[PDB]
Amino acid sequence: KVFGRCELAAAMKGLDNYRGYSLGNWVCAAKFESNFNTQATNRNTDGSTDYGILQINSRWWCNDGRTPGSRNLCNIPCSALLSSDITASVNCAKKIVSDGNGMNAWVAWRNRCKGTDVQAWIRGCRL
Ligand SMILES: CC(=O)N[C@@H]1[C@@H](O)[C@H](O[C@@H]2O[C@H](CO)[C@@H](O[C@@H]3O[C@H](CO)[C@@H](O)[C@H](O)[C@H]3NC(C)=O)[C@H](O)[C@H]2NC(C)=O)[C@@H](CO)O[C@H]1O
Repeated sequence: KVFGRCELAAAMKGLDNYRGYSLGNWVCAAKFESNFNTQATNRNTDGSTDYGILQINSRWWCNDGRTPGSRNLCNIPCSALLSSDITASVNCAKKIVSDGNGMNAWVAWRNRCKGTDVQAWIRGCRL
């Protein structure tokens, strides 16, 4: 499913201020990571693949059966992250952001959202 900006903001309300990260941060990250598409996938040079709305990596967070010697920290099949229901992605993201590096785990966030006015991403949305 391809979400709308305000539609996604409402769907990710459980991430608002999670670990000190305001909602605009998550919406900004989703936009630049997947362009709001739950079905987005991208293969990486190391052989791992990124899945879904938040482009969660198979080397650490989920199992896709083709990333040898990887971890499955969120204990889920990577395909579960492609669902129109973003719950699985939201739940796994919470573990990721708690792992020590915060939102820096998302390269697009680090490069395009960090230090910008992320509040603009939820402008006009009735939350
Ligand atoms: C959204 C997404 O999938 N992002 C991926 C990143 O998670 C990944 O970064 C690597 O992540 C692991 C797990 O969080 C990092 O290891 C952790 O490092 C912290 C140090 O602050 C430590 O406290 C944790 O114990 C340790 N986790 C465990 C379970 O061992 C690791 O530092 C990250 N590596 C890099 C190079 O930053 C990157 C790299 O695979 O990919 C993103 O797609």
